[PDB]
Amino acid sequence: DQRNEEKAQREANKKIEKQLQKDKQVYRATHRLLLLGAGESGKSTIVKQMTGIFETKFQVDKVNFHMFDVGGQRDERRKWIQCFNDVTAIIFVVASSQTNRLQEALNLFKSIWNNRWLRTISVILFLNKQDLLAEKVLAKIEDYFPEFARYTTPEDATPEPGEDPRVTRAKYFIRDEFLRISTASGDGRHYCYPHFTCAVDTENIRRVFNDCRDIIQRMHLRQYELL
Amino acid sequence: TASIAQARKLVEQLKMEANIDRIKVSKAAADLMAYCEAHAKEDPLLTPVPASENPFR
Amino acid sequence: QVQLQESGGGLVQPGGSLRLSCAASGFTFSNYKMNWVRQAPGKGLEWVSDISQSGASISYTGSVKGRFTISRDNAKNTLYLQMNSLKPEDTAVYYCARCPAPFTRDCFDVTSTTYAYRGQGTQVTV
Amino acid sequence: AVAEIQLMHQRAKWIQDARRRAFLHKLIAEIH
Amino acid sequence: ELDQLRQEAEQLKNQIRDARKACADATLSQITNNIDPVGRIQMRTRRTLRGHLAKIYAMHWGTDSRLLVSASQDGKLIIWDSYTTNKVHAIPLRSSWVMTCAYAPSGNYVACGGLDNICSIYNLKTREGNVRVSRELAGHTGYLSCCRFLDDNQIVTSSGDTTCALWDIETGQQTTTFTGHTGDVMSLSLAPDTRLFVSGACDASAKLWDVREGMCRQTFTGHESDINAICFFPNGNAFATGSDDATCRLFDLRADQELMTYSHDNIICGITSVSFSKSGRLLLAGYDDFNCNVWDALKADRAGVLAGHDNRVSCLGVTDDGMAVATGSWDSFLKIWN
Amino acid sequence: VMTKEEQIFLLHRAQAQCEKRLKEVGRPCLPEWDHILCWPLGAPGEVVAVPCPDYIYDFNHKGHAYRRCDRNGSWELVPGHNRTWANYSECVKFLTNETREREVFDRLAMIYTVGYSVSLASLTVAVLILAYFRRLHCTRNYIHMHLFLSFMLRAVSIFVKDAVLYSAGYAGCRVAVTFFLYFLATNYYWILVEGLYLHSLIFMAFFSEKKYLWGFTVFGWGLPAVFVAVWVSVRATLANTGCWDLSSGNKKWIIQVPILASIVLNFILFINIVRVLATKLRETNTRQQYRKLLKSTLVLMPLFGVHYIVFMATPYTEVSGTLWQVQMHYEMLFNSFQGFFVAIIYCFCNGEVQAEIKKSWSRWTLAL
Ligand SMILES: CC(C)CCC[C@@H](C)[C@H]1CC[C@H]2[C@@H]3CC=C4C[C@@H](O)CC[C@]4(C)[C@H]3CC[C@]12C
Ligand SMILES: CC(C)CCC[C@@H](C)[C@H]1CC[C@H]2[C@@H]3CC=C4C[C@@H](O)CC[C@]4(C)[C@H]3CC[C@]12C
Ligand SMILES: CC(C)CCC[C@@H](C)[C@H]1CC[C@H]2[C@@H]3CC=C4C[C@@H](O)CC[C@]4(C)[C@H]3CC[C@]12C
Ligand SMILES: CC(C)CCC[C@@H](C)[C@H]1CC[C@H]2[C@@H]3CC=C4C[C@@H](O)CC[C@]4(C)[C@H]3CC[C@]12C
Ligand SMILES: CC(C)CCC[C@@H](C)[C@H]1CC[C@H]2[C@@H]3CC=C4C[C@@H](O)CC[C@]4(C)[C@H]3CC[C@]12C
Ligand SMILES: CC(C)CCC[C@@H](C)[C@H]1CC[C@H]2[C@@H]3CC=C4C[C@@H](O)CC[C@]4(C)[C@H]3CC[C@]12C
Ligand SMILES: CCCCCCCCCCCCCCCC(=O)O
Ligand SMILES: CCCCCCCCCCCCCCCC(=O)O
Ligand SMILES: CCCCCCCCCCCCCCCC(=O)O
Ligand SMILES: CCCCCCCCCCCCCCCC(=O)O
Repeated sequence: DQRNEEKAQREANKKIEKQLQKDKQVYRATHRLLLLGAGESGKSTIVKQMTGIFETKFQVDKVNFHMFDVGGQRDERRKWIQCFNDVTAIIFVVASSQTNRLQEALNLFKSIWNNRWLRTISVILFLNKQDLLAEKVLAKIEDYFPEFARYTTPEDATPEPGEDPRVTRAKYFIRDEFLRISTASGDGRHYCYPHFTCAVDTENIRRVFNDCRDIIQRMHLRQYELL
Repeated sequence: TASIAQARKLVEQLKMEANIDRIKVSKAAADLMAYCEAHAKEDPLLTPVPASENPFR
Repeated sequence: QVQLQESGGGLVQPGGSLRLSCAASGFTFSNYKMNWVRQAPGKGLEWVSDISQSGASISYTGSVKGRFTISRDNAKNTLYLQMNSLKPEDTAVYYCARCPAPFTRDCFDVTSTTYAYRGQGTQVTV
Repeated sequence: AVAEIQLMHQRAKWIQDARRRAFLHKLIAEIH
Repeated sequence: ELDQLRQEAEQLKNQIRDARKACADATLSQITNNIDPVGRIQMRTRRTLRGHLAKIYAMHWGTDSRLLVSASQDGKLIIWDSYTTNKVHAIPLRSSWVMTCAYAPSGNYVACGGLDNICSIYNLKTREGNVRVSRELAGHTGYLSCCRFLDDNQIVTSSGDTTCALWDIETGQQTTTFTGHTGDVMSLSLAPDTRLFVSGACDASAKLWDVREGMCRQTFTGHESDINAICFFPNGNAFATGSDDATCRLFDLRADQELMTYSHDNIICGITSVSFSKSGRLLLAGYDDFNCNVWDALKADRAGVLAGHDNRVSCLGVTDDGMAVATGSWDSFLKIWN
Repeated sequence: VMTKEEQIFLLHRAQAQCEKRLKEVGRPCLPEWDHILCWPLGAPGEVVAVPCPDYIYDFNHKGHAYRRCDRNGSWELVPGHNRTWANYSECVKFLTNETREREVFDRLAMIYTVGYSVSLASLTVAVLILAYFRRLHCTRNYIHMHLFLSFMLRAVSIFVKDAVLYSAGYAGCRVAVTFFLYFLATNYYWILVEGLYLHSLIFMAFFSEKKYLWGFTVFGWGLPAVFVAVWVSVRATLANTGCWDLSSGNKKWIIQVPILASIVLNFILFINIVRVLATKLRETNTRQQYRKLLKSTLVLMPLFGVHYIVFMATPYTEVSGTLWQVQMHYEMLFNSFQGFFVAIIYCFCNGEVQAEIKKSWSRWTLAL
């Protein structure tokens, strides 16, 4: 009787151990992404193409990706974001352009970057609505930024064909506003990966993949004291 | 009139909170000492227990 | 009890100058990064400027960069904002806001949904 | 080649090639 | 219209402040000069429960001081036998994020909540032999921060949409609602007689609620930042709160103000969980700097330190008979301190 | 070479042939055998010059042995002695060095003893630290532990062989040589295993912890034992004589060639891994980049055994010479101190190890 209970609970322990040793492999294989973006920005098109919390589950090149869309929450992020210090990457989506929404995006990115519990996570950055910027060259950015005039296009960033140089200057200026924030602190733990995307685009999924691997590679190179 | 309704609710809440019984600090804080004194012996963290009784050893 | 009391404001003419104050009562003022938020009539809350604990690190929103001067006084416990070369587009309600946590760098204080740590506000009209 | 194995083989060959020489040295000494 | 109401509110606040200063006849740190010190409490780690894959977020001792429920972010909810360190049940959750878990006073039910806004109540009876969802509750619009069982059929919940709720498990509907906060409500604690309870929110205020009436009675505003932890003193007439300001505070329900503040100049880290001991003489506070300080709850001096964890201590629990203290942290380990 | 036993048989055969010549053969000196040469009929009053023998490895064949026959038909005796006079100066023209080259062997035998003492001491502390601590347990620090225990088994398999060599059929010598050239093989295989593991982390995002861990363990320890076993079986099947110290012929390649082809591969992985680090530096946007790449290379050259490639492929040279002594001194110094270098660079100087030690010390002080 005292031995039967101490045999039954031993077998229960072994069954639970086997189940957790079949679930640990899944948990360690699948990567996690947080799709954080403003409401104005089109993260709805992104969830389509690419309760309280929403989830997308997919796979690319036999690699599993869970991407989490924060749904019907409250505007105060300082508490629930502390549940996200273990995701592999934060995808951050902003719409280049009423208020100064770009400044609000800069402040949010700054708070994410400087946060104590979010110092070891890397941010993948999408600059959306690149077509509307082109359409705005014949009819705002200069008004809200006093540094846009005293700015030249990078000597080391090549521009894609068919783009009005004013639009390329606006693109690279917007990018460099996030880059100065990401390079400011410079702890050498996490990196910011900026990209461009159209309102309708399909390469996006390939992009994220080709950066998540890089993050994982840099993580291993941190272990061996090489970077 | 929603904000003035909220202000009225705050006023009524402060009226409810003000009109309560308040006991002297030394009295309630002596009651706490009486409680901690009376239940001293039964505590297993204050007094360490021999391993024959403590089920974790 | 954390309480913030804005002081100053009023109807001013453009090109002029005006100062604001923020009486910070009920907390250890020296250990909190603080900032200014404004609400344009019919618009959402937008960040204006900030100041760190020591007062070394200062930043401004682009549209008012070089036009405003934020300074904290830890001796008398007051936040002091100078505004020169005023513009008709700078009319708003002004909020003295505090960052929620001490000894930190990040803040989340643009929330219109009853953010507890900002003052009642002062009216600036041009 | 592997240096430690090479050294082992060279040392063994040297010892075996020095024992014959030391044995033949005595013969040279006594006969001559 | 707004001036006569705001000035009235300021007058009423000043009246309450003056009533508190009138009733402030002395302090707890004056009438406790001739009290013996608790000496150096040197606690030892007796067990170490190692089963979770992700960080452990919340835990709750059972009423028999034998079984405990631990909830991780990997989607697993594990029930541990504290003596033999055998895992009794492992439950896979529908969502990945969990912020609270509670073990019913009868041991029949386990409730869990998270970002999903749905509080899942699991029946542990299982005459089939496998756990099953008894009933999931979906009446909140923020995130579910903390839940507690009053009894088998009633559960109090705290949400991140500034409101608290009281449920009926059999019907699945809200019996009433508690609407007084102006920020996220982090945690709550039930009185021993299950008549009143306290709620601590992210506006630095604590509200004393009457479960049966549906109104709040008292508002305690002694903190400077967000209140994370809240725990009733064992007699039900006082409670201690732990905020991000790095200070703990001890409040009273009859003096209607703070009695003592627990602070140390070498501690600038936030407080994540507090819990009194059985007698109430010790107050255990889990800090953000990877250890738990054992405060003398009547002298405001550190009795000792529990420096066993390698990452942020997230949850702390004391048994109903005071025999052990279990702490859970983000290194995915549960340390049971003697 | 020629064994010390064949020489005696050759001397006996030469003596027998000389005796047959004696039987076949104003008065000449009679033919005679003087335990080295058989001397012909000695013309009276004239010196007899006999070419140096062709069955003596250590003699100059060209020379002539002078022996003067006198007018009485007997061989000249040494003045004051009863020994036969002879001039063997021409025969012994190769006496350049006798024990001078032994100093080189003692020098090398001392510098690897010092290196494999330091690399044993500083790699017992490392395995103590890694094994003892709980939070230093990882797949990386299992493979590092197998590496460090292979360095330790190499070191002690050097000391054992050196002691038995200092102090032939008897099996103790053969077991000594077998464990010597088994633990050497497993050490070069375990630096190849770490080459493959570090090359597999970077280029494969997904990974199977248990399958690859036990696969690497088997590839590390088991696979050299097949090579060693095949060498033992071949050696025992054919030569099976003396110790297994002397080289036989082509058979020595049975363990040389599967080890040399664990040094080319490991070098290729090195240049591959270093190349991606240049990319990783370039992609994060100077002198700082060059300094970081330099440091990462220098903290990656003891691990993959880069130095080996300097003198990996060289045919066996002369016992004394320029190339041989340069090679052997270089190799013994770096092969010996490699242990100590992979101790200091990876275990003692590791950030996590230092953090753990500091925290444990802090807990000890606070407890005290
Ligand atoms: C990996 C392990 C198992 C390898 C073990 C190798 C050693 C211990 C074994 C394998 C082959 C063995 C040798 C095989 C043949 C002989 C010849 C015999 O007249 C004496 C014993 C002797 C000399 C053995 C000595 C020990 C030996 C060298
Ligand atoms: C003692 C004499 C015969 C020499 C023996 C050498 C070989 C057979 C020994 C020495 C070192 C040993 C290894 C040491 C450590 C481990 C790790 C363990 O998790 C699996 C077994 C394994 C891999 C051992 C297998 C056997 C082993 C390879
Ligand atoms: C990819 C790796 C494993 C290939 C290893 C190939 C090794 C095992 C092969 C390739 C060359 C082979 C050698 C080639 C020639 C001879 C001469 C012969 O009289 C004895 C066997 C011997 C010495 C062979 C032994 C086995 C050998 C060394
Ligand atoms: C890859 C780079 C870094 C190193 C290249 C090393 C190789 C290819 C070079 C360096 C030294 C060279 C050796 C130098 C001396 C000799 C002695 C000669 O009688 C045969 C060729 C041989 C054995 C050379 C073969 C090729 C060799 C081993
Ligand atoms: C498997 C692949 C990747 C690498 C193959 C490497 C091996 C098979 C080759 C490459 C270089 C070759 C060596 C080059 C030079 C010599 C010197 C010669 O006098 C004996 C053979 C020896 C020692 C060769 C043995 C075989 C060898 C080591
Ligand atoms: C740290 C490493 C690079 C040190 C390597 C040192 C080597 C390359 C040096 C140190 C001692 C040197 C030797 C000293 C003496 C002699 C005797 C001479 O008749 C031939 C050259 C020779 C053999 C030198 C060759 C080069 C040598 C072996
Ligand atoms: C690290 C493990 C290596 C173990 C090697 C075993 C060494 C055995 C040595 C036995 C010596 C026996 C001597 C026989 C007498 C003789 O030499 O003639
Ligand atoms: C997985 C790699 C295994 C490698 C196996 C190598 C086997 C080599 C066998 C060589 C046989 C040599 C026998 C010589 C016979 C003779 O000519 O007298
Ligand atoms: C002497 C040259 C031989 C070269 C040896 C390298 C050949 C590759 C061996 C890699 C084995 C890795 C096993 C990984 C786990 C598995 O897939 O079973
Ligand atoms: C003992 C001699 C060792 C020789 C080591 C050679 C190392 C070569 C490294 C080449 C790096 C070339 C990288 C260029 C930039 C790039 O392609 O990213």
